[PDB]
Formats: sequence, C-alpha cells, structure tokens
Amino acid sequence: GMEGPLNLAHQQSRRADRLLAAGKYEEAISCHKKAAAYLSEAMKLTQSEQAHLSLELQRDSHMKQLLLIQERWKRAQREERLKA
Repeated sequence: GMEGPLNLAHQQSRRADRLLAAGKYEEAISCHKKAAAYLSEAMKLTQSEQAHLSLELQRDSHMKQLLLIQERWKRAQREERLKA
C-alpha cells in the first residue's frame, strides 16, 4: 500500500540487489543513490535521535555499496573488453 520516503528507500535497496545479481551495475548504483536521497528525506521526519542516527548509518551503508559496486563494475567492464 502507501509509501513514504523510508518505504521508498527500502524499495530501492531491494531493487538494487536484483539488478546487481543480473549484472546491471549502473542501474544498481542508481538505486543506491536513490535510496540515499529518500533516506535524506526520511531523516527530516525523525522524532528521536536513535531513529535519526540509524537512518544516517543506513544512508552511509548505501554509499559503501556504491563504492563496492563501482569497483566491481570497473572489473566487469575490463573483463567484457578482454573477452570480446
């Protein structure tokens, strides 16, 4: 049903795993960047410091994912050229 920004951040995070497993690196990075943007929105709605700190760590986790996926994408791009 209904979707607020935290629900959308979680939806993008689920979609990013699907796309990365399919070898769709760029699309997976975009989902992690969208999830971080939606978390930035959800962080404006927190009423407690524990919820705020936890959403901030969740957003940073998407940044760590972006770095990992970028590195893996570069490796897959080089492999693609090597095998063509």
